[PDB]
Amino acid sequence: MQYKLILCGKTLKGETTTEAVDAATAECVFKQYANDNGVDGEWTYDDATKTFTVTE
Amino acid sequence: MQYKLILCGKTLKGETTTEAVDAATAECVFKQYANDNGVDGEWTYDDATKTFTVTE
Ligand SMILES: *SCC1=CC(C)(C)N(O)C1(C)C
Ligand SMILES: *SCC1=CC(C)(C)N(O)C1(C)C
Ligand SMILES: *SCC1=CC(C)(C)N(O)C1(C)C
Repeated sequence: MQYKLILCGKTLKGETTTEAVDAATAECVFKQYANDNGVDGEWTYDDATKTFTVTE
Repeated sequence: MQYKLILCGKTLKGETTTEAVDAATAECVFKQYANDNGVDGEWTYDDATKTFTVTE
């Protein structure tokens, strides 16, 4: 059988902040910013640093 | 409160193939190839396409 290996890396596209009353509201704002820009992706949220990442 | 959003992308750094009796052998082979090339990362496997990915 033939098997394939893809080697992949991660790259930084961008960084932004926003003011929101809570993390849930910030997530909806950021999902809009990232997804009206058409790119559904993988989300993380770290509450200690109030930071979301999206990998799209 | 201030929230941050880091936007990430994916990069294709390489691709190889190998011939093997089964997926478990292919994985060992590919891990050797990765380790020889100082590629360290997270592994996935998609049986439908017989493709491993390693993301660094
Ligand atoms: S390069 C990362 C990657 C590999 C594959 C499984 C083909 N993918 O769908 C993505 C883009 C996640
Ligand atoms: S944006 C790609 C990326 C994700 C994370 C794991 C947060 N990183 O440290 C980098 C900047 C490599
Ligand atoms: S030999 C391929 C392999 C590597 C490691 C991650 C140590 N494994 O558990 C297997 C045997 C799948």
